[PDB]
Order: sequence, then structure tokens, then C-alpha cells
Amino acid sequence: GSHMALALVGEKIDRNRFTGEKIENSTFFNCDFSGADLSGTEFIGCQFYDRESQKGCNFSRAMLKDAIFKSCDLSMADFRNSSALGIEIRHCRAQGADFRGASFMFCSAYITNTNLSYANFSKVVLEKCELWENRWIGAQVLGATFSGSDLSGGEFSTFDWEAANFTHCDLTNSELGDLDIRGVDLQGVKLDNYQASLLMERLGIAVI
Amino acid sequence: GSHMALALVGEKIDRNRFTGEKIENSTFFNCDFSGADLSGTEFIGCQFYDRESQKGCNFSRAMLKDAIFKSCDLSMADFRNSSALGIEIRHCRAQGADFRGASFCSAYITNTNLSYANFSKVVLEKCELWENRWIGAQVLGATFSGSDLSGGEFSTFDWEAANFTHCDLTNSELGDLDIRGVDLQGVKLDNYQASLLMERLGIAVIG
Repeated sequence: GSHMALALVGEKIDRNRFTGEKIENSTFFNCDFSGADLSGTEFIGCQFYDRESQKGCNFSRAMLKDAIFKSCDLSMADFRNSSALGIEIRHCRAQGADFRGASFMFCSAYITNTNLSYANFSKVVLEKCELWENRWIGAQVLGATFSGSDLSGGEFSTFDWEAANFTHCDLTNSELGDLDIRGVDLQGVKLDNYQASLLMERLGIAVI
Repeated sequence: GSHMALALVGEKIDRNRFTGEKIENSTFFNCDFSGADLSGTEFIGCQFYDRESQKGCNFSRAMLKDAIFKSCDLSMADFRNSSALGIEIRHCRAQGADFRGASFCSAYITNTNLSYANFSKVVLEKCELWENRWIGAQVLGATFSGSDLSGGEFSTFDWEAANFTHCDLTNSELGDLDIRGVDLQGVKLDNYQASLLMERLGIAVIG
């Protein structure tokens, strides 16, 4: 089934209300999707963040297997302890979204072209996932692992490279902020020539 | 004056015998030039090494200001404590040559085989030292700071032993240089070299 221009406020969403459904140009303000089965559910052009109340929606413990969020505002969304294997978040605003305890598992996740500023990834396991072209300013990554993921095209100013595992990641074509090859384990990491020159410059070396 | 196709063996060279002269295509086997005045002396195509005795020539404490050696075999030459400001050594073999105590900064040593040469404690700052082979050269306590070493071959070379800050190292085989253990402030490296040094840290440079 498909839904267009819904506008829900303050609702508890029943576990099976939207499973496998397609929802477009809809608003969900202060809604509780916790425990909901959103397997295969596809949200396009939807807003889950309420400018007035400044509340997001609750997705904690939701089943999000193969769910899709395209061009949605998921600012301040609570995804804690969700089951998110194969989730897609594409071209979304996800500022302050909370992923702690979410499972993406072997891992699979596609979070791309997404504003992840101030999002919380503490202790999250996102190994060998698709995580490119995101904005990561102030993202909380304490104890996380992104090992092997493609993070390329990313904006990593105000980002603690020492806080998470980045080994084997693709970091090419990214603003690296304060990354330094003397202080961070970069085994297996991919970087581009422009980034290599910058990083070497930090050591006082001029790459000609 | 100039001189061509001389052959000397086992001679002690008079202090003023060759001062300011040009000497070409000559042989000097086991000859002692120590303390000789060789200011402005030019040697071209000369052999100073005798493979039959495996002995070089002695230039210790020689005055070598503005001297030139081009296309010469200076293997095993003893240059210790010489005065060599502005010396030119170009396209020479200088394997095992000893430069300990030699004073230069201005010097041009280029396109030269310096394998197993001794540069211990030598000061060669801001000099032209490019396209040389440095395999096994001894450099403990030397400083090459600011010199152009580009086009060089540096396998079996102790990068930790001397001062290489501000050097041009571009287009060189770097041997075991590692950015973790060596001060490389001001050093110039090319993109290929940067990629190799990163590779040592496990980092793959792609595009």
C-alpha cells in the first residue's frame, strides 16, 4: 500500500501499521514508532522532526530491516536498539539522531548524502558498510567501529579520529579536520593524493 | 698550463706541482697529494685508483678550493681534513672515498658514485648533491640540511644518522626511510615517494 501526505501528531504507531508500506510527503511529529515493524517500509520526502516542539520521533527497538528513508528529516530521531540490517538512509537530515545500540548485522547499512552532524554512534558496529558523502560534524563516535566502510566524500571537521576504529576505511575525497597519521591507526585506510600531501604537510614535509 | 696523458705511480706530489693547472686523461696510482695546493686545479678523465693494488690516492689536508674533478675515478681517495670550499665533483666514481674532516657551505658533488664513502660528521648544508649513489655511505653525525639530494639512490643508508631537514629528496630511491623515525621538517618529496612512505604505515594512496 501507499500513503500520501499523512500528518500524524503524538501517535503511538502500531507494530504492523506501516510494515512494507510506502509513505510520501508525510509528517510525523512526536510520534512513537518504537517496537514497530517497518521491514521494507519506504519513507520519501517525510519529516519526523517538529520545529515547534523540537521533538523527533522514537524508533527505538524498531524492526528496520531493508527500510528506506529518502530525503526525510530524521533530526533527533531515536534509533536506539533498533534492528537495522540493510537500512537505507539517503539524502536525509539526521542531525542529532541516536544510533546507540542499533544493530546493522556481517554488517549492512547504506547511510549516504546525509547530515549526521551531532549524531550519536557511540559503540556502534558499522563494518564494511556504505557511509559516503555524509556530514559528520560533532558526531559522537566513542568506541564505535566503522572498519572497512566507505566513508569517502565526508566532512570530518570537529571529529575525534582517535575515538573509533577507522582501519580499512575509504576516506578519500574528504575534509579530514585534525586527522594526523602519527596519532591514529590507519592500517588499510585509503586516502587520495591531495589528502596525503596535506597529512604530510602536518609533518613539515612538502609533497611536490 | 695544461697537461695530458700523464702517468705517475707511487710519487709524493710537490705542493705546487699542479696548483691551478688543468690535467686530463692521466693516471695517478698510489700518489700522495697530501697537503698539496690544488686550488683551482681541474682534473678531467683521470684515474686515481689502482685496481691491481686496490689503493687510492691521498688528498688529506690538500687545499682544494675551487678544484674540479670531472669523469674521474676517485675510488678509495683519502680527502680527510682537506679544505674543499666550492669543490666540483661531477660524474665521478668515488666509492669508498673518505671525506671525514673535510671542510666545505659550498660544494657540488653530482652524478657521482658515493657508495661506501665516509661522510661522518661532515657539514654539507645547502649544497648541490644530486643524482648520486649513496649505498652504504657512512653519515653518522653529518648534516646535509638544505642540500639538493634529488635523483639519489639511498638503499642501505641510515636516514636516522644525519640531518636531512630542508633537503630536496625528490625522484630518489629512499631505501628504508620512514616518516615515523626521522625528522623531515622542510623536506621535499614527490607524490610517488609520499605514496610509498604512507604505504609503510599501512595506508594506500588512491588517486
